[PDB]
Amino acid sequence: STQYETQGYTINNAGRRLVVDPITRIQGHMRCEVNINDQNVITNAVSCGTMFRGLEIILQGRDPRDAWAFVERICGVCTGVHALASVYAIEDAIGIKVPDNANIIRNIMLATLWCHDHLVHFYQLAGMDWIDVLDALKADPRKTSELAQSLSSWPKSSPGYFFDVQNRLKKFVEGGQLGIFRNGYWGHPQYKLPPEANLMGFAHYLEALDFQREIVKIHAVFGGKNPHPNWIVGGMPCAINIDESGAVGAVNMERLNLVQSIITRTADFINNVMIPDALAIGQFNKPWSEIGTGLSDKCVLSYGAFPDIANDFGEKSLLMPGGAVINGDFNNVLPVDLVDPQQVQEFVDHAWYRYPNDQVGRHPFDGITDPWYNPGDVKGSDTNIQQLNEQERYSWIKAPRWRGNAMEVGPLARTLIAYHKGDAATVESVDRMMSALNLPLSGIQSTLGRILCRAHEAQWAAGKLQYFFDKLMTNLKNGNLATASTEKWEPATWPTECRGVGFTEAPRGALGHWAAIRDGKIDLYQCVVPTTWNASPRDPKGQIGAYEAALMNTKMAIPEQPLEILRTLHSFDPCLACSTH
Amino acid sequence: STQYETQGYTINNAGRRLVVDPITRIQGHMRCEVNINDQNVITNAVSCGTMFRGLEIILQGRDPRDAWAFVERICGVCTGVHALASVYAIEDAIGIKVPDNANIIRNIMLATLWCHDHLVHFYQLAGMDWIDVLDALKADPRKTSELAQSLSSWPKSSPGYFFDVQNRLKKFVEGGQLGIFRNGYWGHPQYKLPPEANLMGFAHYLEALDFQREIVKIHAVFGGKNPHPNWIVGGMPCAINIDESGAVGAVNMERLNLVQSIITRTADFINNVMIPDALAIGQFNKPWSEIGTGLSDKCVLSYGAFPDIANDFGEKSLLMPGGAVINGDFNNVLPVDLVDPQQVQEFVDHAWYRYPNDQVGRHPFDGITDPWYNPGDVKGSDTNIQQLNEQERYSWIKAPRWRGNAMEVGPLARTLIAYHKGDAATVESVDRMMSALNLPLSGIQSTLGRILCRAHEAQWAAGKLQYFFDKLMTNLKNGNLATASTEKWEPATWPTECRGVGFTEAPRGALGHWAAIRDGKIDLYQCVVPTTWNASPRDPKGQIGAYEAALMNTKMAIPEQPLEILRTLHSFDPCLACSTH
Amino acid sequence: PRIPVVWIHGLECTCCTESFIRSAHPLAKDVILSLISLDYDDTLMAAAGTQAEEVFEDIITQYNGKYILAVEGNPPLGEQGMFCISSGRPFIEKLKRAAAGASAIIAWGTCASWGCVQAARPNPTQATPIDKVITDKPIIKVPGCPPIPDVMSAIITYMVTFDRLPDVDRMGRPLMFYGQRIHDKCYRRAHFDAGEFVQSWDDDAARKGYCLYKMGCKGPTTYNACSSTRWNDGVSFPIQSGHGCLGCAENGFWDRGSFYSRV
Amino acid sequence: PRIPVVWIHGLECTCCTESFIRSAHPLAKDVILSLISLDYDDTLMAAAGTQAEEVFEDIITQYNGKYILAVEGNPPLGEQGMFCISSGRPFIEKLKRAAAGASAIIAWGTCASWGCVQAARPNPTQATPIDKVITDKPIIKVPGCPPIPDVMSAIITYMVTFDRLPDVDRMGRPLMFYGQRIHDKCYRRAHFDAGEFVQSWDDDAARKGYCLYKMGCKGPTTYNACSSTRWNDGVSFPIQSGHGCLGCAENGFWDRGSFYSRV
Ligand SMILES: CCCCCCCCCCCCO[C@@H]1O[C@H](CO)[C@@H](O[C@H]2O[C@H](CO)[C@@H](O)[C@H](O)[C@H]2O)[C@H](O)[C@H]1O
Ligand code: SF4
Ligand code: SF4
Ligand code: SF3
Ligand code: SF3
Ligand code: F3S
Ligand code: F3S
Ligand SMILES: [Cl-]
Ligand SMILES: [Cl-]
Ligand SMILES: [Cl-]
Ligand SMILES: [Cl-]
Ligand SMILES: [Mg+2]
Ligand SMILES: [Mg+2]
Repeated sequence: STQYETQGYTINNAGRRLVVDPITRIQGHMRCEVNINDQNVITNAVSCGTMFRGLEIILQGRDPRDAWAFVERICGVCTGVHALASVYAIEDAIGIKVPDNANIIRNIMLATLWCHDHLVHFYQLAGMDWIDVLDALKADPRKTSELAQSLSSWPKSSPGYFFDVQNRLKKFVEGGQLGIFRNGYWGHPQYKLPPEANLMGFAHYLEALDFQREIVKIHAVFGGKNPHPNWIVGGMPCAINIDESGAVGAVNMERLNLVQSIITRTADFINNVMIPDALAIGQFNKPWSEIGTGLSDKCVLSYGAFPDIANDFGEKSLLMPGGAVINGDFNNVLPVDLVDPQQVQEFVDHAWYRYPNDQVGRHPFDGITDPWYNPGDVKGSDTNIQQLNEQERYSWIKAPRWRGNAMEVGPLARTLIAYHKGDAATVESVDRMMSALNLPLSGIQSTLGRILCRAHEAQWAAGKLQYFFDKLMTNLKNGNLATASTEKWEPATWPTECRGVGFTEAPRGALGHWAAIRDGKIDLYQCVVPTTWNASPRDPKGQIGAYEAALMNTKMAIPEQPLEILRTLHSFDPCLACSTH
Repeated sequence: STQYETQGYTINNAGRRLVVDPITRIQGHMRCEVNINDQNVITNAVSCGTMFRGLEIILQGRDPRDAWAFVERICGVCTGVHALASVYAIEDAIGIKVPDNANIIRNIMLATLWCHDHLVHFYQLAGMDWIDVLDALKADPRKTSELAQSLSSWPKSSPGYFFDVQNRLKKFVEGGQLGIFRNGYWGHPQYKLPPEANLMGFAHYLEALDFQREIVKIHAVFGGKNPHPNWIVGGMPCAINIDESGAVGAVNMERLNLVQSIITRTADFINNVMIPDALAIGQFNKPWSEIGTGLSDKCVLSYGAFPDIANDFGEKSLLMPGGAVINGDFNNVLPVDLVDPQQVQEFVDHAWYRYPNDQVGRHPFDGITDPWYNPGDVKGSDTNIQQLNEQERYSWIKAPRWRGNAMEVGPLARTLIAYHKGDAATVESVDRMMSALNLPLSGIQSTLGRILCRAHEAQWAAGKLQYFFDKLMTNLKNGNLATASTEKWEPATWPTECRGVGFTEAPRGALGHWAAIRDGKIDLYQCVVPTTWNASPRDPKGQIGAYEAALMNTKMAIPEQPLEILRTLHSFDPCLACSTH
Repeated sequence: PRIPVVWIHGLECTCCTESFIRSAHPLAKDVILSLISLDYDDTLMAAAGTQAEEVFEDIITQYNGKYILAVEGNPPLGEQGMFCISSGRPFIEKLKRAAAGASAIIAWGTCASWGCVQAARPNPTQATPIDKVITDKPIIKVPGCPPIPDVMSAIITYMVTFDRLPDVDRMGRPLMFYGQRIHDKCYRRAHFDAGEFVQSWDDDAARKGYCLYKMGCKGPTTYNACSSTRWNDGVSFPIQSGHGCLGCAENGFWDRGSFYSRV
Repeated sequence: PRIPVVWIHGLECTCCTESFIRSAHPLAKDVILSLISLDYDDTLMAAAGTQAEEVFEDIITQYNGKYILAVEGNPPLGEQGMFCISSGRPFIEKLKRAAAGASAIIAWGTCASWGCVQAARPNPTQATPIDKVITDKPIIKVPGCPPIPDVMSAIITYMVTFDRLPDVDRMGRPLMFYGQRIHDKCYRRAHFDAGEFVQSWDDDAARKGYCLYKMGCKGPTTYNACSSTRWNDGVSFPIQSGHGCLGCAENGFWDRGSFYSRV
């Protein structure tokens, strides 16, 4: 065994090894291993991405105009975000400026995805770590109604409703076919909600499962379908016609009316169901404001997103701020430059790839994706792994660093960056949330805080949907209908050699696509995706990434039942297909 | 002034004359006049249909296969019922038998219409006679929640919800733009609900206004559109394909899944919103169990509907029973024959039509529609009716009689017929309902009873939707897909001369279409529609129809504010375009 | 304040009001509560008789020159107008009074636009479309029996949002929804082009969704949005459910031959 | 008791699971609670790690021969299968164990049916569709990237209601939804027939909904239900929103040339 120190942690792989494989209620394939001491405290954590497809390899030699469609299939959960980063990258490379309406629509697509993705994560992915579904069978329906009504104006709260939900659950498990609830962690001592709160939460799980399908109708109007809507280099393909013959063949007033109806409903659900539930989880699980901090009090990163000035990606345009904090110095939000070879770099010394020198990092314009499955001296064998060897290569995920620092990305990271840049709406929201919980601001830097920030961001995005919709309508009233720029559509108009960066904030954090075009074809296409950051393996200095750090020092009640591990991992909303691409 | 006796009433046109023109919250155009005595009690009532279009005239010379489409446009409220009666009539004339699935689908179409029409009537048409909308502004939202939760399991009952509804109403009213609430009868002493009941009822008015749009999606699947779906002589045009190539072009499993989803939601709304509201109106307005009896304790008529055995219109087939009661003798429910010239006859001695002898009634196969506007002395002019002359011709509505008797039709009539034929489900339902209200059975024969029977019929129809859907699915599982018979589609296959009757129970009562075909064209097409019965003018014996009888003997609190007249007339759900056609 | 709207009814079946309340987006509830002030409407209003007459008179006086008039149905000229009587007088008198104070008129449906079923041969009441009676006001024709619900609500929202009348064709129909034929956007056109037709109901062609031309479809001569926007929140339209278009958005469609005779 | 279903995931993006939960009728909630017993599913299940392995083992043992296997994604043959690792072993081992006890297999999506994006040139992981690995079980292919939500749920309801597999074409696709081409039921076919084409994005033709053939639409060679059933409760489909079909339900569609090259 070995022990070493990094980032304030003592990484010690002596003692008992626990493996969680598969990790469920995530996207894609992940393995986690930890070592625990005699006191049931994690002293070592190992994050492993257990899938790879090779989109960066597949994109070589393709037409840049087609790239968005391929990279959108990196992920069907965060569907659309990779298409957006791709059209941004190709437009940056070629020198294309899109019309204002295209920019507004793209912003609507991204905000729609934030709302959808954050809602589904909260209920369907993370919720069962906090809500004891079987304990809902012991609730009193009237007391459940009284609780729900004390927390929200949401209409659906009658005692008869909660009784009907409880009876549906009772019937579901009566035949012994527990389905997704089979062999869960029900009754674990870390489940702290009273029965009435479990029944309230379970009712809302079901309401969210139904309602989420409606949100993505916005993607169907502008993008044809969800999952995996359509896009173009140069704007969007959804031509607008409000008042001319043939409006039946275009985005017309009836289509825009449908979008408006969805926006309203979406905001209502988020504000009156998800936000009060997130706060309720906080109220009953305050100790989790001190668990899972990881890198969130050290190093956080946002690129920024939602340019309000079309084709302007600078600080005065981006509605979701960018910046980096290192060394726990939140007084110094640093600017990020995705072209600077000394900023974003990826390491593969602990990953299943070949580099000419694995002791150095490569900026994505110098990136290499040369897969090499080499797990070395595992316990077991290369096709029957009992224990990964984290001293050697142990993941399909590359290790991104920012100026050599290991960073956390995602909703908590963004919230911290915006708060400390002085964004008034963010400061007011965070302050009011933490005051409601009687917790210090530092309580957000935690597993509980990741969940609270995700809910805050869903509310923020729902509000921005209305703002963007109103901007689109203002342009249409002014006779500004354009949705595509086509003067550089044809390859003969492009530079013979050019390169570009497309970046945004996906639901899970900072996303970048780096593209080089030569002779009309993709010459290089490298992606660094939010879960690549968070689920990163170690680097040549032994620095650990966000997941491994967040798990360090965690107490487990029952080593064989990984509920505390799952809580913290799910708080980051892992997307493993994204991470590996 | 004059007085005479008929049907137990003393018809006396002495005293103050009141006019209500227009009658609002009905379909079409109606005028009502009454005389009141010195105790403000109605001693004379005059029902006048104030529109005419002449569909019976327009249908002459049409191809029988086209007739359904024309007569559907008799009414967009009871949309579809006339198409159904038309295809029935033409099939009866020519000798066409439709396949079982076509009959099942037609029954679905009718049940869908019953659910939709009864729901919208209860809230949008009759509801504001019972709910004082402005008094809802005085309600306590917590007490409203408590009331709603005491009556129903319906989920939408939070105090916050009722506060939000109340606040929306307050802001609607506050600028003085009261819209549909302007100059209403708010504060009338006959409004007896407490403020919390008014707010609950108004919330449900809005929920029903939204929800009703969903019900008719069933009509869109099978019939293309609503209002005014499509039909064919020989079955239905909505060909079925479940498991073969090209099912995308037909009624397939996805389409049937949509239908099932609507059925479930429709039953849920009716059972948990409309039914408890109707029972609550009954609980708080028991004196209305003794008002507006009219002909409901004397003479009632149903033709019957919903043939469960395809092409069999006999007593063993019809799921909604037919029969007639006269002279208050409910121990002898009589059989109805729509071919018998001594049964259904229409008189025009008090209507704006020409017969060769206006002292005799004509069966519809001998019917004549020769409009003759001839109001006599109306204390104004022919273009300025100040007072209808009910001793002479006073309506565009013909006067139907059954064996010379004036009858009531509609939900209460049907319920009484089924009850007294000994239909066990009806007997059990009615007895349970009147027991819960602590009223005698006779209390159903009233204005309040009409409302209660309508609500219970919506519940019945929602149940029958599922029954019919399950019947269709049983046939599809057995490989029986046929939806049309075309053996006699071509006119060369028809009899040179033939005639037929199509009948059903529309939402408002007994409907018949009588058709004669000669040489491939409609020679005669006569309709007698439910509101024709109920809103009938007098006959040569001076007998009064159902509306006039129900208004007789009614006390008015405030003669200038005709709320009691409106309550009784609306309880019949008048459809004036239907009545006149 | 919301824009005042007066909605009147002549000879009609009420299909156009019913269509309006089917709107999915915006809901009719939201149109009435938030977008317009529906100040007169016989189908929905609380007041009756003298109270309803007072509403009508008050609104058209207070808001003279500033309200929109919506018309459903049409006036009959026969029998001195007394085939349609309102407050004891010919409906046409109410129509003319309402029109005189209106800033613009919406002629809902084939009734108000063209005549519809009551004007079909032999037109017993001499039913007459709005634009042959009112000749000094902007009239927007929104035809169909009835028009599509979400078309009605889209036209309303256009006018409120943009503060202008929709651009129209030479017949007064909004270009946005009436600029193209049913048959120009019909999903069965592949079959029409290939000569793949339903020949009798429920034949093998019908079960594959072949073209309805030989069954009398009038899509080739009908301008409306049914084949693109569809009906009842996008659920269906006549052709998708297996019946040819009747032609219901076109002037005189009842009298253009049997619905089952080919164009 | 409800029919047991085991849903496994190979190399995939989870678009097919996401599509499933978009179903409008029946809701996915009701499929899970009332129609089937979804007994194993990594995306949704409470249990993880050893507890999830116990579920998998218990279900396939207790219900051997009686469960349906749903597969999303596909197995990689490269690197001894360790491009996709589950419980420390190649995913293909889990696929073979699950398949051996299944009564039938549903290959969701283009990944399980054909290969989809990871199998596009140069196929770095040697991603392979299900039917090239499992050769002794009935496999229903439901292609598309992803398939239409309400197609997925209709196929499930058909199987449960009728207690049989859907009839299939020669490629194993259900005839009900995959028997006709996009272009055989496309509402822009009138324009195709007339030579009325979008030539550049947002040109006047695009603003009138003209045909997308010259913009690369692959509808003419693609079998799916998108132009009839449409997407997301009938709201839209690719072409209706202005982009040509990519061909996403067809084998090898990624490598059939640029999406913007004509068919
Ligand atoms: C049930 C709902 C019914 C629909 C509700 C609709 C709300 C409508 C808002 C409409 C706004 C447009 O309102 C419309 O403006 C134009 C100017 O643009 C006016 O037009 C008038 O003045 C202009 C000068 O400006 C002249 O050229 C024109 O000949 C004249 O008619 C119309 O008289 C008015 O009705
Ligand atoms: S069904 Fe009618 S509108 Fe459609 S292609 Fe055929 S003829 Fe044209
Ligand atoms: S848009 Fe595509 S599928 Fe539609 S008609 Fe044109 S080429 Fe065919
Ligand atoms: Fe639409 S009221 Fe109904 S008949 Fe044809 S539009 Fe008229
Ligand atoms: Fe649908 S998991 Fe998404 S990539 Fe194309 S189907 Fe695969
Ligand atoms: S009948 Fe009418 S509803 Fe549309 S499809 Fe034809 S214009
Ligand atoms: S891209 Fe796919 S979603 Fe349908 S329209 Fe074409 S088969
Ligand atoms: Cl009117
Ligand atoms: Cl006409
Ligand atoms: Cl799996
Ligand atoms: Cl493929
Ligand atoms: Mg990468
Ligand atoms: Mg008649």
